[PDB]
Parts: sequence; structure tokens; C-alpha cells
Amino acid sequence: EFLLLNQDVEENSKYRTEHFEDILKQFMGYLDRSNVSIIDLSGIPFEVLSITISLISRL
Amino acid sequence: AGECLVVGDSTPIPSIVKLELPNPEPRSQSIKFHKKWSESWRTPSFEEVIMRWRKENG
Repeated sequence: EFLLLNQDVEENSKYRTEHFEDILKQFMGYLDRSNVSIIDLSGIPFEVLSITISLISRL
Repeated sequence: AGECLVVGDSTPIPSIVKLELPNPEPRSQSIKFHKKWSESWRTPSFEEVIMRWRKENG
């Protein structure tokens, strides 16, 4: 569900291309957040782990 | 640092040669990490930068 593959739900469909600047998240750091970032790839199924890491690194 | 070996037919002996510093130095700029840190808070503008991400004003 983290990839929001079921777009039949309205909540998964409310994310538009305008909702792009805030998906970056801590992009500047809330103006007070530091940037200690932990991408806890623990519970994610493995067959999309490489895909997720590639996504984040390329972004 | 500052030494290279010239290998070729133009020389009898390929050797290490100490090259004097060129003057003026070309604009060799490599970003260094730490000094940018510890400089209070840096706040880039984002409207323009995501605008450039879309190949609008590149």
C-alpha cells in the first residue's frame, strides 16, 4: 500500500502532480528539523526494495 | 601532487617531473562539505528549482 497501487480509493487518487513539492519531505527541513533521515526499509517486501532504493537515490 | 610521468618517443627516459604551479590557475572548483555546514540555516528557494526540474527555464 505504500506505493498506493490501488487508485480505486479516493484517498490514493487525491495525490496530484501539484502534490509534488511536499512529497520530497524535509526538502529544506521544516526550517527546523536538521536532516537526520532514516529510510527504514524493514517491513517493505523485498521484490520492490531495489526499486524503492533506486527511486529515492535517483530522486 | 604536482608530478606526472611523460612516456613517449619525445624523451630518452620517461621520468617523474616536478611541474611548477601554473599562473594564473584555471578556475578549478571542487565543492568542500564541512564549511558550508555550521553556517546557521540555509534556505534555498524551491518554486524556481522545481520549475527548472520540469525543463521550463533550463
